[PDB]
Amino acid sequence: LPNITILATGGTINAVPQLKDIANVKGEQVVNIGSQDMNDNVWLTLAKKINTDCDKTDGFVITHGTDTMEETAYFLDLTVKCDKPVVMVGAMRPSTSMSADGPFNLYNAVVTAADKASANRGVLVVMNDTVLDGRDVTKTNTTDVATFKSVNYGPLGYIHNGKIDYQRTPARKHTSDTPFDVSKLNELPKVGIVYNYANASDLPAKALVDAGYDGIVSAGVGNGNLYKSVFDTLATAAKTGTAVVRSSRVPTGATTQDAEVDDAKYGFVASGTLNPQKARVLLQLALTQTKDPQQIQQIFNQY
Amino acid sequence: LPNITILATGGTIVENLVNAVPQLKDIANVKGEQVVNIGSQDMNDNVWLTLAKKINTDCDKTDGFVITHGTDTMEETAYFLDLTVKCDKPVVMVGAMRPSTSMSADGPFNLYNAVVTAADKASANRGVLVVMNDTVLDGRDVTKTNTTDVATFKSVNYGPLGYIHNGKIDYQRTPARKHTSDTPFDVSKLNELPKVGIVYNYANASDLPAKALVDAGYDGIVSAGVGNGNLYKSVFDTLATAAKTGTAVVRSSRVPTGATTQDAEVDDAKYGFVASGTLNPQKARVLLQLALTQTKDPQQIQQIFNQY
Amino acid sequence: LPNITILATGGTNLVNAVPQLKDIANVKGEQVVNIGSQDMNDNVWLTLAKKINTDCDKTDGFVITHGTDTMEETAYFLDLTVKCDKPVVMVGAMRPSTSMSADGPFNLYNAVVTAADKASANRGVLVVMNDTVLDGRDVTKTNTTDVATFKSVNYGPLGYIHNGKIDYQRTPARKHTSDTPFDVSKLNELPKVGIVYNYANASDLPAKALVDAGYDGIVSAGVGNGNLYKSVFDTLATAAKTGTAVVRSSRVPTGATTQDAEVDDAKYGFVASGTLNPQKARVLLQLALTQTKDPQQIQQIFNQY
Amino acid sequence: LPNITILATGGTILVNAVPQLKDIANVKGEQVVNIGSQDMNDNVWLTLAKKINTDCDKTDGFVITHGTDTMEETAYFLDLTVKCDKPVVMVGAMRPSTSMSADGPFNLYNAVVTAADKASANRGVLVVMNDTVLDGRDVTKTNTTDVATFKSVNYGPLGYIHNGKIDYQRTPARKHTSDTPFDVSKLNELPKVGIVYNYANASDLPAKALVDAGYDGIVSAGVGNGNLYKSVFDTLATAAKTGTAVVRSSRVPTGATTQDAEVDDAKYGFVASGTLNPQKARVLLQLALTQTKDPQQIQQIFNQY
Ligand SMILES: N[C@@H](CCC(=O)O)C(=O)O
Ligand SMILES: N[C@@H](CCC(=O)O)C(=O)O
Ligand SMILES: N[C@@H](CCC(=O)O)C(=O)O
Ligand SMILES: N[C@@H](CCC(=O)O)C(=O)O
Repeated sequence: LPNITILATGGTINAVPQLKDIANVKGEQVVNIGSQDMNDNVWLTLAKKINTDCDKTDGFVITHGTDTMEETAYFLDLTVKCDKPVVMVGAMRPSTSMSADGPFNLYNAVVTAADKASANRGVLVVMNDTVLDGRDVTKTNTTDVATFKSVNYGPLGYIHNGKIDYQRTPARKHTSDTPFDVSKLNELPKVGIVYNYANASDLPAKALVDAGYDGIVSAGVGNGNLYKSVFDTLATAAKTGTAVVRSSRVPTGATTQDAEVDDAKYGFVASGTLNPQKARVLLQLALTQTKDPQQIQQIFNQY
Repeated sequence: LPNITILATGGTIVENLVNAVPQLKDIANVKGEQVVNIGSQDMNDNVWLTLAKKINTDCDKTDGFVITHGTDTMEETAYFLDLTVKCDKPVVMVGAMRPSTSMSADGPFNLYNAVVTAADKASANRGVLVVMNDTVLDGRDVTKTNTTDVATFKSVNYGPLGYIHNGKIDYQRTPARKHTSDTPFDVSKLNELPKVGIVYNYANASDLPAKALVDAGYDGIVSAGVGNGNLYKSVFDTLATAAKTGTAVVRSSRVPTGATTQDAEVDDAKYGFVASGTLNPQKARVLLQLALTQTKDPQQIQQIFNQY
Repeated sequence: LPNITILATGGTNLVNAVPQLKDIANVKGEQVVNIGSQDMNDNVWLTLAKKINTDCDKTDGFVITHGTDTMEETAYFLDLTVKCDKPVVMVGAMRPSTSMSADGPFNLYNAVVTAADKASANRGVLVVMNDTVLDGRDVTKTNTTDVATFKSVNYGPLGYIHNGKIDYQRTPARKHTSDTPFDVSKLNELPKVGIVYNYANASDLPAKALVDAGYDGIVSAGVGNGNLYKSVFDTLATAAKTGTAVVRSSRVPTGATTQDAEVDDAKYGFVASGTLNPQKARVLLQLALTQTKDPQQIQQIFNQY
Repeated sequence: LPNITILATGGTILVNAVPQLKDIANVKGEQVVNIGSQDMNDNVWLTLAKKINTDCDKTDGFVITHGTDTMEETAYFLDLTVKCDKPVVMVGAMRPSTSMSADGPFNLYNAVVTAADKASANRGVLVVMNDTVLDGRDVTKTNTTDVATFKSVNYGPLGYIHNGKIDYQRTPARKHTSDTPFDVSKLNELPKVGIVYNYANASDLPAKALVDAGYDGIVSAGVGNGNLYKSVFDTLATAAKTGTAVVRSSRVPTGATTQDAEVDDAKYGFVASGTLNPQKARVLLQLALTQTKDPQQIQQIFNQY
């Protein structure tokens, strides 16, 4: 039986004795927080722990709150150098509720971490019998157990009776193929997100610029478009060296280059299919390597 | 043939407009007028107030309205009009996802189908509508789901009202939430709306955006929460102060479908917060701005978020 | 607390298994039949409709426990034939009751919540699955294994359930229950209606077999917008002019089979199914054929119910 | 500029109609057949595969124009039988070419973009619709009328087209094209494979008619996870004991028909289709039956292709 390590971070999730049939499980509590309070320190702790302990185990399961699981998963997807299975899991219903989903979710997460075919696919999220890549995976519904979906490119595999039929793998570079190495970092660059909508205030953008943030992600309208006062603030900030990534509040589809915004004129980067919170993760890691907008665009084209 | 007015606001898609789609002559007598000409990314309160007053004043001059609009904020304008318009004739918004000069431009047929919808007497009394990709969507639930797809507009929580086939609608649904002439919102004498901003939640979220809106004395803040309207700790701290110091706080969600419910992780009664239900952040802003024309009381604003 | 009757049919003492039911209703259960829903049949339908119609004034609402494979068919049949306008809610489970994170317990709880809600009345027969209230006409099984499989794929759900409360935002506009003319109170059998599939190189032999057997009706699971393979079109065009009702439906999982597209139904004596998928179109055609054999009247029925 | 061949088969969809084609490729066309895809058939399939295989070295890529109704079937057939590793892209239109906002022109443009992109080579036969690149195996028509109808409903698209560029992020893992054992170079006919539908009260007459005609194979559009109405099960179990190949697929539009569920396939000699829907399972079963009649070897083929 493979050796699988469970790293607990919190969320609503031996209670699952069927685990004994598929792995030798050992658990460590890393932190114990609601994922709404997830932060850079937890990310840095987790990446360092997995990278340090990679040769001690045959794979990892991280138990985590569902609210920001999609952000942690992408961060680990870029910063983990262990190419053994690394699987995130949570639960949409409390462990004491009727038809609690956590027990099966955990079993399936361990199935995935124990499958040697899971290796080399990047950091995964396993939820509702489905194996999802950490890049595209997002919470689509506030309450449904089936909430996690890879909304642009689809899942990697489906789990039936403890087996995975894998039909896909992510093409974008991940894990040991990225340049991001947080082994010596105790902090990450400051990156904030501003929302666009009718009559949008420029005060949020201005507050982040006044505080000297390293980067700002715009949750734009449509294809990453900006309310004019937000555009003005971010254009000024980019000329003073703030990195600016245009993403979109729209829940599927890319924010493209060569659409309505002249990104080369303003020094802006287009996020592609990365939603605002995922775009933040990649921007904060890009800013550990470069402040140059063309190099940041290349990073957003490859990772 | 019904009289249909086109009110143009901007976006990809009025004798220029009418003449591009001569088939409109088969289904309506079309007239209309350019109200403003802006990209919808720059849509604002002044345009909303102009449009609502124009529709309400002109209601008896026509049998129905089509508003041509940019797609990026169509869903916001639609909900504003759905709450403020007192004309119960068909009011239909329409845009285009591809430029009118592009191969397989969607504008022409979208406009045709919008006039079909505005010309159908069965469209009356269903609130303000969005007609896109052969589908009739209610102004409350309709949202842009995809950055580029022609099929982007969906009613992601409760579904469409009707589908259009060969110029006919089969209506199977109508919105239960009160709209148009059944709301108390009356903007006929307003030149400005209450100031409502939106803040995003994510890992390590800054409190600076929320603090900036409190410092400026905003009437309201809508939170684009994580999951079921949950707040990053530092944003919670700021919004807790806001709600006790004269700024209404609505918890919505960045998550694209499903309700932000009462009786979940946040004790809204203790903080003086309101839960948005299925209204996404930008839609929640629309109703909060209109609620604040009537009341500053959080229990009354919650009642408004449970009825409209 | 409302009185709720659970009518068991099969699929995957319930106050003991789900003790929380005691907090929301007074439940009594009766076993009507015990079958896998892959074996659902006209006789079970007729028994259920008569039982609900007879028992309507003895309870405040019904939950029917049912296999998920044909729940969408039974639900529509009941939606057309039940004359009780008290809540009638069907429920199943996609995971075995002994499996990890079994869905049946909470599904049944939510079904009783829905049947106990006065707001559920007058909405027709419902399906409650995965925290969602779905109308019996549009509701369909979209996925072979997912707990979230049941969706109203054309017009969407009526309401969502959170903490035992429903926020209803929609009701079906099509006539149902006490607003239909269908009355099965005296019937022990239904008109014979079969389904044939269309695909590249499709055999005409299935269609021919049902005509040779004297079926009252045939539903076509057409390609695209209810289109028919040439040899199937030949068989059904003859059948429609020689005493067999023919409904064009679609194997395509969403959208209508429309009037006024490629197939001129008026001229062939065919009926277009609209959004009804083949198995749902069969339900309405069997019930239409209890009233009329006229293609124009059957089309009107497919336009109203 | 690449040389691209358009092979026309019929459906709603010339460098004259879409002059922007001249910017991206040197296009030449040939009419192979001119039929509505509802009438698609084995003879057209054999003609197309042998034409692409014969003509592979004369061009840099192929676009096949086809009706939308059975495009998903032709695409998978070609995906299994084409040995040309150059781009092979199928395309259609959901609106007539003379209608307002006709989608054919841009669809054709994007199909040629895809066929011209060297990164399209080695992905198997593709469908390009609504600015999306779809693999031939998973692609299906999900809506009767929507221009956005074509989706890869289980595993998602391979890439998206923006301003004439493709961002490819996925590729099919199942073996296709020059990696399959199927070779139709010398066939003038395909094994006879029919499809029967399951529903409540299903007739066994369709299944019996196909067995009486000596069909090589029968695909079942099962309920739920490939389940069978009792009388259909009985007919197909009898047929499989006399050598008829039997594939269990599902009428349910997404998800696998799995091994190890309610049906003991090994005991009956049945094959589970996995994610292949009934019409797709027919394609693979017809081609499997050119190699083997053995149920275990047919199952292995359904596990690999
Ligand atoms: N807000 C909680 C929700 C419960 C959970 O998903 O575990 C969290 O994300 O931690
Ligand atoms: N940003 C533009 C896009 C073009 C359009 O949708 O009309 C707008 O929303 O106006
Ligand atoms: N074939 C079974 C599946 C199990 C169940 O859903 O109860 C049925 O539909 O009855
Ligand atoms: N029945 C026609 C529909 C029109 C089209 O898709 O071209 C066909 O599939 O050929």
